[PDB]
Amino acid sequence: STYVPKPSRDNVYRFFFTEGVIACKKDRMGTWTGTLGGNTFTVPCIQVMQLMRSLKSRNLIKEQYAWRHYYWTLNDEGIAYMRSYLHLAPSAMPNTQKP
Amino acid sequence: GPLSKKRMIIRDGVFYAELFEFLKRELAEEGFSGVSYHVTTLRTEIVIKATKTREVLGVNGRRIRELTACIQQRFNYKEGKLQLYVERVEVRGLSAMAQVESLRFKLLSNLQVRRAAMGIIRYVMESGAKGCEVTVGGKIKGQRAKSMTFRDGYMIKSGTAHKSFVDSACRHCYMRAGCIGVKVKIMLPGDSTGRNGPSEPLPDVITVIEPK
Amino acid sequence: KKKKKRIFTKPKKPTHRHKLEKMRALKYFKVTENDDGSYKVERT
Amino acid sequence: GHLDQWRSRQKIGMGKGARCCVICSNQKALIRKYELNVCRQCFRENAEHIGFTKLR
Amino acid sequence: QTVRLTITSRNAKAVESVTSQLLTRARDEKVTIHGPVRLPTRTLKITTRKTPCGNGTNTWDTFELKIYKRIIDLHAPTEQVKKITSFTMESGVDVSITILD
RNA sequence: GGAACUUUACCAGAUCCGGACAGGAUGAGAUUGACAGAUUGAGUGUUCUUUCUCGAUUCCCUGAAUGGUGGUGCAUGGCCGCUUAUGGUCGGUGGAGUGAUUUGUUUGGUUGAUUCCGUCAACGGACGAGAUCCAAGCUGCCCAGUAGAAUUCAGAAUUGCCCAUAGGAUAGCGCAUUCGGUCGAAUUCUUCUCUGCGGGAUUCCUUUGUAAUUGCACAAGGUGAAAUUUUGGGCAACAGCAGGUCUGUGAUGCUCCUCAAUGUUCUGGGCGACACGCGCACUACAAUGUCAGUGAGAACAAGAAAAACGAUCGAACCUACUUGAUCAAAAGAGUGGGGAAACCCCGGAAUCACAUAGACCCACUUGGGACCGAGGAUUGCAAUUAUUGGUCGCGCAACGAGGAAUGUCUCGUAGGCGCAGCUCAUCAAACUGUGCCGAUUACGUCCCU
Ligand SMILES: [K+]
Ligand SMILES: [K+]
Ligand SMILES: [Mg+2]
Ligand SMILES: [Mg+2]
Ligand SMILES: [Mg+2]
Ligand SMILES: [Mg+2]
Ligand SMILES: [Mg+2]
Ligand SMILES: [Mg+2]
Ligand SMILES: [Mg+2]
Ligand SMILES: [Mg+2]
Ligand SMILES: [Mg+2]
Ligand SMILES: [Mg+2]
Ligand SMILES: [Mg+2]
Ligand SMILES: [Mg+2]
Ligand SMILES: [Mg+2]
Ligand SMILES: [Mg+2]
Ligand SMILES: [Mg+2]
Ligand SMILES: [Mg+2]
Ligand SMILES: [Mg+2]
Ligand SMILES: [Mg+2]
Ligand SMILES: [Mg+2]
Ligand SMILES: [Mg+2]
Ligand SMILES: [Mg+2]
Ligand SMILES: [Mg+2]
Ligand SMILES: [Mg+2]
Ligand SMILES: [Mg+2]
Ligand SMILES: [Mg+2]
Ligand code: NA
Ligand code: NA
Ligand SMILES: [Zn+2]
Repeated sequence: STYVPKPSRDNVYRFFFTEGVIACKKDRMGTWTGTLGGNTFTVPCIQVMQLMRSLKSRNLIKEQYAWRHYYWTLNDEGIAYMRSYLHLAPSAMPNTQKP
Repeated sequence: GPLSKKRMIIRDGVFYAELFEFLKRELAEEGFSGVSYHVTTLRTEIVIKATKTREVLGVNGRRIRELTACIQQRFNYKEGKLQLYVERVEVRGLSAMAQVESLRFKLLSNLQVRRAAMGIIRYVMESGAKGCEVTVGGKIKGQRAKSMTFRDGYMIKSGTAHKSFVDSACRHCYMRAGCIGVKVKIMLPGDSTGRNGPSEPLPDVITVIEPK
Repeated sequence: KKKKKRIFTKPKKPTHRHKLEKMRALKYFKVTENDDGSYKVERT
Repeated sequence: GHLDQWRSRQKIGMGKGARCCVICSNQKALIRKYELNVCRQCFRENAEHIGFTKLR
Repeated sequence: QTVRLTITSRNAKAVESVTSQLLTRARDEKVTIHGPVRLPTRTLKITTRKTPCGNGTNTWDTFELKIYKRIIDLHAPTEQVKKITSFTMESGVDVSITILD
């Protein structure tokens, strides 16, 4: 099912902002695991792909595919969107952007 | 428990093939020319060879850090166990990958096949290559597809020594009419150090030393 | 592979529509008027 | 419901329907030797990178 | 105690360079050396049809992968052995350390 | 491409949205999911009755998008096959033609070779051929507690008069042999095994040979592990074919379908269906045999797992031994080992051998084992259209050497013989390799193609 729960969406978005990229295998029957700092949270792979499709169609991320694996990277528009969606403090950066 | 030697060697080779494909697609715009890695007990030290080094790095290494994150999550590398380096190609005219990518960009910018191909050949021979061959195929003129080949200099084709003296690369160009294939073959000169050449001379060349 | 103009025998099954119960939670609690003047509530 | 019925057979994970190429995701002519799990067509284009060399 | 070093690689030149480097460094320590044994070379063989569509003469491509293995036995403490194998190894060479009994 | 489901593209039906996003209409109740009852092939909320649950993720319709083993290989990329196993191919400058074009690249001898020598309006070049590369034979250094050997101690075994039921032929005539469980120690060593770089062969040596009458070479023999591309492979030019593949890919243009779908799942069926024709195999028609015994004996190779699941390992994989066994096979169990020169393994393969004093005796017969019956076990979620082994029946199935035609092949080859890998949960009459036993014929020709 592609009915993504809101808490699952926020956890994926929070992981996406912290580490600027998300890598997920292309399999409908699968699970994606993200560290999100402390603890570990798992989201179905089909639901992760559904969330990234919306961002891709909104020109908020860059998508790369190779060997059954997705590679999504937030661009400047996505980083600004992620900051506003999560209400992150201004001048908060992903680990890639961070010094 | 521990993987056998045959399984470990296969696992390393499959990892390199996937890493090669990922970097080939991600750094197509830059002059990606190859990748090497050296796994130690502490880190992995992946090294990326490119001509347009500054763009693969990005602003304060933003793009290279994004590449590190992609490789880290894909292969489940722990924190601090993976490091990425980028080094410029010493001679970009002797790299078939750099030239076939340059040819691909020129063709995609609506440039004449004859002008684009001879530009690659002229540049490659100006870099010291003994020979260069460029092939372009597909629907160039109309509905019917032709293959055009432009060559200059030396080129060996048979035997196995041509796999160390000739650098070859092929790419797909997606134009409006369909797909176009471009190939670049470069005959490398013999560098004594063996850096950008196979060091040893041609297998069928005999040189008589001048008496002192 | 082409459309063969399938002729169905059974009627077309409709799609499920979630029936809306206007203020459903209003009837999950009963308001009992207290002697003081307020009301009391309990789960039903 | 339908969620339990969805992809039930594929969840068993038995037969050629459960295996696929690690590159092309295709389920035809899979090379399972040494746990390569690569299609025979994809193997030819990636043999040199994996380490296999064509001699004799 | 006896420490065994196992050297395995796909490249014959790299596996010989690392093995000789370990032998030279161990000789400088004046430790007892059990000469580098050349284990049998194992070849991985994959034979596939050349065509991607099954048309024409059934021609085949034989792909081979060779694995080279060497072992050296050291009569030295693990501290001495550790600093013997502490140089810049060639890429593609795997050195494993085990303690015999 | 050895399809039970899956795969799967086909057929009969049922779900799912995996129609992003944008613009509008609903909306804190947008919506999601459901027990029971019946709908149904479904102890499938698919839908309904009836209720709760979830909650701004979604539903509604408009454009759009997406996926497709949908079309078109006569729109294409890439790859492969074939023209084409042979010796072929093209510039520059110069010569010759009004020009296409030609010369070079021709002719004689030689070579598998446009390989060489000579000649020569050509001269200089570039590819292919050759070389290179990988295996196989001889050999050097290196090397072993994942390979072996020889000696020395102790420990056990045979031990001399022996003549088979009829008992031949076949080495022996300072110290007699034997025991990988005797899992006994010790010492020494690299003949055998392992291999990263080397060595070694080249027409090198010899003919009152051939030829030369320069040369390039050739034929016999010698040397030698190997005597002519050493052997076997890999690679392999330039021009092409409307050859094959859109059923390998997130390789692709255009085009088609797109919410009761040609997308995608799930259930069942089919891809296996038989008056018949054809290609390629397997098994045979028996005595140079079939059975029942016994002996000695290869090589290439394969082997177990997650960011899961359990308490850094342990369980998947392959095996030995034991047990079942106080009574068939196939099984089923227990224990141990192996990441693979370490366990399997001293790899007891099958052709083969046996003076086995074994059975059969020329017959569709103890040849052949198609077809079918009954019990039982095993793989799997599922075995009916027998999945596959094993047991006993069936053998009274054709077949007694195959018309016209026709394939492949020159030495460790053909043919015969098994083994491993590959497909693989289960299933090789297939393929890819491997070793074993090992010939007849030719050493030519251009008659056929
Ligand atoms: K031709
Ligand atoms: K003829
Ligand atoms: Mg050749
Ligand atoms: Mg089958
Ligand atoms: Mg089905
Ligand atoms: Mg089926
Ligand atoms: Mg429903
Ligand atoms: Mg389909
Ligand atoms: Mg064609
Ligand atoms: Mg084509
Ligand atoms: Mg001229
Ligand atoms: Mg001319
Ligand atoms: Mg000519
Ligand atoms: Mg001749
Ligand atoms: Mg000639
Ligand atoms: Mg061609
Ligand atoms: Mg055609
Ligand atoms: Mg198409
Ligand atoms: Mg395809
Ligand atoms: Mg299409
Ligand atoms: Mg449908
Ligand atoms: Mg079929
Ligand atoms: Mg036919
Ligand atoms: Mg016999
Ligand atoms: Mg008979
Ligand atoms: Mg013929
Ligand atoms: Mg087959
Ligand atoms: Na060929
Ligand atoms: Na029987
Ligand atoms: Zn593939």
